Amino acid sequence: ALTKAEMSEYLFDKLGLSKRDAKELVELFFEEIRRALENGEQVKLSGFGNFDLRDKNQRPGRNPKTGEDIPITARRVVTFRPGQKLKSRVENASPK
Amino acid sequence: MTKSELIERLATQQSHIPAKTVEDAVKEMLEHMASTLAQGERIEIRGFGSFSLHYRAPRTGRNPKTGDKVELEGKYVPHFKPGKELRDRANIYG
DNA sequence: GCTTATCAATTTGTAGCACC
DNA sequence: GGCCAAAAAAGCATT
DNA sequence: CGGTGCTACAAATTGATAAGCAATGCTTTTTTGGC
Repeated sequence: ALTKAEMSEYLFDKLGLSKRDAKELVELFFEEIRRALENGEQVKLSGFGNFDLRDKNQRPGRNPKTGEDIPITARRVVTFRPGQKLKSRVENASPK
Repeated sequence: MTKSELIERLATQQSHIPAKTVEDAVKEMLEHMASTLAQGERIEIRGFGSFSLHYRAPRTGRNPKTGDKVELEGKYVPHFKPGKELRDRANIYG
């Protein structure tokens, strides 16, 4: 699968950046996204998709093994809403 | 935070990395992730999350506006699973 | 209005990547 | 970087 | 540049609750390329 190392590599090849900068940039890219998210801000990346936050109340859950009923504590989750452009690019993709 | 705003912030922070460079880099990284999924391959960024594809069986769907039927071929749609670090930093509730 | 995703706890084989 | 008009993309309806 | 130990990650369990979506015209937002 695609990894930061592979992303760093493309930046190195395709854009002739130093391996140093191509490494920090990738890291910062994701870091900046986590940050905007931890501050409760939505992230909209045109051409790709949005990372939205949703607050989910507690609800019935359980232990799939034993079966012991357990509540799913309330929480705030990150969802990704792919855009149309991306969706189209991937509809006929064939899992490598 | 939009893509352009993301480029701004990254640029502002780094004072040793040229703003134009940051711009070309982000665009390229996003394009890299997109084509990666189009090629039917996964993206695994430890601590952030992973992108993969989910299959949707063919199905007789509907134009929600008219009610007219529409035959839908099977397909793949994007799917993101937040990584532990990201899950936690985002979840403000206890 | 119907389909798909979310999630609980635990195990078990895999692999991202920081750190040497 | 700012401003602008044009174009691309997303958002809305409902999705 | 390359080896590797730490551990997040994937998957698979059940079942109540939540989120997402087919088509598409119109509106809004973001990006684009020129100055």
